[PDB]
Amino acid sequence: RAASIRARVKAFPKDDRSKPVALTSFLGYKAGMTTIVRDLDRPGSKFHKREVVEAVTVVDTPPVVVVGVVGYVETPRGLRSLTTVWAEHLSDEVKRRFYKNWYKSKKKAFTKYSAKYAQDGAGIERELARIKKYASVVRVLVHTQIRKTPLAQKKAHLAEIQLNGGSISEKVDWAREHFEKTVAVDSVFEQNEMIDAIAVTKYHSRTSINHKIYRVGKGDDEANGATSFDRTKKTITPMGGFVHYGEIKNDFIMVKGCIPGNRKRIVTLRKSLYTNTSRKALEEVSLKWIDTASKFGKGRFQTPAEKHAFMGTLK
Amino acid sequence: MRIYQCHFCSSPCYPGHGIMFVRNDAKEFRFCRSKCHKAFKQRRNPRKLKWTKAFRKAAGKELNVPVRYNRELVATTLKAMARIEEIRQKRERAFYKNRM
Amino acid sequence: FEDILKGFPNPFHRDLMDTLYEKNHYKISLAAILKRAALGRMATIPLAYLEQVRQHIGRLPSIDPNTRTLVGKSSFLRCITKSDVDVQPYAFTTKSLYVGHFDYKYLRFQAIDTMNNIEMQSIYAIAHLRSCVLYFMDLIEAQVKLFHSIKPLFANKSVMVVINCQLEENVMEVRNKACEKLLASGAGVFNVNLKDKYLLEDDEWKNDIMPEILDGKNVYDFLDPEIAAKLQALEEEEEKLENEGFYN
Amino acid sequence: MATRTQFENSNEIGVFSKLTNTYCLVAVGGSENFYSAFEAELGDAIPIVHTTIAGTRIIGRMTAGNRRGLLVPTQTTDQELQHLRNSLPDSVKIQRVEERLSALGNVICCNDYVALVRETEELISDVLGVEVFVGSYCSLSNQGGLVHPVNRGSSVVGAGMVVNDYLAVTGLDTTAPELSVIESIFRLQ
RNA sequence: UGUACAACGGGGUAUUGUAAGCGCUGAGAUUAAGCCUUUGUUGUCUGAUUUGU
RNA sequence: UACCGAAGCAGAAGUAAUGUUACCGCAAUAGUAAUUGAACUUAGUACGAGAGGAACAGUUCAUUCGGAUAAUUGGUUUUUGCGGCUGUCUCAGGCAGCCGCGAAGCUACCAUCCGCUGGAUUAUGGCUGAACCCUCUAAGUCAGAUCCAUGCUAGAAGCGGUGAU
Ligand SMILES: [Zn+2]
Repeated sequence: RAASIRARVKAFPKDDRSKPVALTSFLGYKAGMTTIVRDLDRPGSKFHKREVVEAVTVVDTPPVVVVGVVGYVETPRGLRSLTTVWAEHLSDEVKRRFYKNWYKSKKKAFTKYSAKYAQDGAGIERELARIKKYASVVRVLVHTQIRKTPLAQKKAHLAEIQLNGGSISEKVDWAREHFEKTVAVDSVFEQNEMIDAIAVTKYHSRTSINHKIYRVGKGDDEANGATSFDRTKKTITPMGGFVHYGEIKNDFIMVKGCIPGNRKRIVTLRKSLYTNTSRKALEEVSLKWIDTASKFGKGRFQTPAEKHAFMGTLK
Repeated sequence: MRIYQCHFCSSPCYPGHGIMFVRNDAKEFRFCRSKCHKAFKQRRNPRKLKWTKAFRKAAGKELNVPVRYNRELVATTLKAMARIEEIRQKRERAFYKNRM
Repeated sequence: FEDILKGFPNPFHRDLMDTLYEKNHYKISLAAILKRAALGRMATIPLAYLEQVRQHIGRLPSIDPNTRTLVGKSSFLRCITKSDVDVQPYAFTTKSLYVGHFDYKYLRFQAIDTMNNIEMQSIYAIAHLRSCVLYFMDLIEAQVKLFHSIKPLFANKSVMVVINCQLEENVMEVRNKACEKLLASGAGVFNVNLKDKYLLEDDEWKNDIMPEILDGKNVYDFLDPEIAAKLQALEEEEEKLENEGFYN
Repeated sequence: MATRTQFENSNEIGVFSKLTNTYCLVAVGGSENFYSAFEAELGDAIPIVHTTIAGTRIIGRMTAGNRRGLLVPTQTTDQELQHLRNSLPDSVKIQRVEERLSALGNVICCNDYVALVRETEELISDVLGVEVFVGSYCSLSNQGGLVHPVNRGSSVVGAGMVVNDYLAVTGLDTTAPELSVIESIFRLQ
């Protein structure tokens, strides 16, 4: 059985001294599956340029904000958490994660620590300098903005993301500046990038690697579910919403295959832990058409705009 | 892709949907869901069944070469599609109002 | 054990194996085919000769006696085609069965060249095969007439005599004569790029996309040519539908 | 004049190739020598279009036409038809034909002056602008035609080889007598 | 003690082929028993009880 | 089945409860694997009198098995759903009945997505160099698969940091 509803990242990719400080993983909530068709541009294949049809999963990825940073000392008995530091503020759902009886409890969340941050910062700057001189491996503390995702969970899942940049002084400087900021989904992953998926099945946790992101969903603009070919004013959400899921109104990610876990389950993504040299990873996934028919039942129409076309008109 | 019209009900057949078994007799089998496919298999007469456009259009319930695809040619289609859709919708609404 | 005999063959070959090898020895070798006493008897119960002949035939030329076949006098086989023959002038250098393949008039032809065992082998290869017998020499009476004196016993081979032959034209003429007389007697690693490989009215839209779907329907149905007139007609029809009273 | 090539070790080259006096059709593949041989002899005089029919590897059976125009089978995808139209010059027409069997070349053979197979016959005559009277066992061009009595005696003349007014192609299995027969019937010499 | 929770209201979303009755009528009907949302209405918010440098 | 050596081996083709609670974490440790075959280019080229036809490298697939999925196809249905129909009498086609269609579901090789990369070594290929000129071996030393690492699953009814009085 899994330890909790959320899964734990057991490894991180090798650090890069030259690259800038950036996040290594992202997490979201499963949003079912959808059908897609694309041109198979793979060279040396008997189906070159053919319209290959396959299923792609959809995961809701609300914005994730940084809430703290943690450094770890390379001790002879493994990595030890040198010091954890939160940034001046904890969200309502962030505080809720620390209570089993939040409604009954007095909601006495960070009070002296918040008051401590109101001081001249010397203590916080002292800890930052400590981390700068001391342990040179740093992990960021973040949470999911479940307040935006339309789920009854209403509880933010805390998670740690390791920075892959060099000059850990730059790491702490970035943390010092990007504290309590919101990180968009597109800032961690991009289209055609190969990622791995980890989640909990319908109850064991398992990891699957070599999964390509078919599309990165910017949920702020319309027609996010329409490709360059279809380019219709349609969202990935079909008519009536989703099966056992509320709605998509924020950033989302589309991944080849089916991530483990039923709908509404939280999942995490990572950049394959290494630089895959396969030509499949390198090739770009041009998109032709994305299915938006009502999954609930058997939808004979894509959107209500064209639904009346078959019937012409209705009472 | 090629969105066919379901011959049983003159309904769209979007990519990835429907069933078309390639029989040796070489016939088109266009359908939108299992309902129409089974109705065709059952030989339910579309020309005399109320819920299919084939019968409704006549009963009074409702009303070879390629193109080079130049920028100017497609530019005309943008307005033509909207005009045709509006005309068809208005005609259908008028027909329904007359039927009422 | 029996697998060895299966791969060993058993009319020219019968005498060919009797000069390049020993026929009687070969036949004898082929036909000579709690438990301590039995094991010793089996162990107690010339085999290298079979392996030697197998190795020799493994690279020897394969020819059918019924197929068409035909100083520097020995350089004819080397010059006629891509065949190698020892340049040593002494006669006995031709122990091996040298063969050279070539095509004449879309038909396969080949030349063959070859008492001591070598002499018997050559005699058998001449008599048993359908190949013609030829006498080539560069420009003494007794030496020259030796072949003619022995001609009668193998005259059935349609003998031909040509004498000067290092010049290539002579070799070509000899081959042409003999051939007629015989019958008379990188890879795909990236997607294929089609850009600039197709024609268009202009290159402005060479990088075409062709979405093929608009407003939920295929563009191919609406992609009529220069239908601005049709759009104007549709606008006129809409005006006539609105102002005539259909939707007053 | 004549050419010899192997389509990924295949002996029948006409199945995956089609030649005319104004355009050429060849199935997509990863063999650089196969396309290089066609390009070197034909140069850039005519467009050597990398294309497929209905996604199938074979194109000779499906495609039949002349220099005036090209006829595509019903099952051809619209994208393939658009790509062919773009690749073919404006002087060459393209027309779709409704046929039960997608293999147009199995029963239809034609050249710049004559054709063979009445709705389809008249359509071919109009599109190709030629008179119309065995496609798999026939080959026709302006240099005459060849029919069954190539590729070591293969009886399918219309599949093993393809030829136009100035270029002939045959499989590697073709023998010298077959090459001579092809040259004589098409009066290359 | 407030766009928080639950039940109602509308809408969209699936099964259907035109229930009974007098063209209504791809209407109505199961309508979620393994669908969703939202624009209106109503009620909700207090005990048992254990631990702590 | 992989790697080497002999072999007229031209080409084709021996080794193996813890100050409570809650959150975020480390990992000594236990388990661990992908599997079998196919097609394309160099490929009609090295080889060879000809039948015959490579390879280091780069690509595309298929069978079995492992982790998941139901976007949708099927096995399928207490949505006993919509419509129809026969006993039951005063339109309900009632209900312990049948039929055409049927979402939702468990589920399939009956479908879909994925299924490892760095080092030390046996044999082996070699350098320097004595016993005793030589020699891969005596002292040193490069390459190289069984082993160890990477990743994956769980976490000692072991450990670090953080909030609340
Ligand atoms: Zn239909």
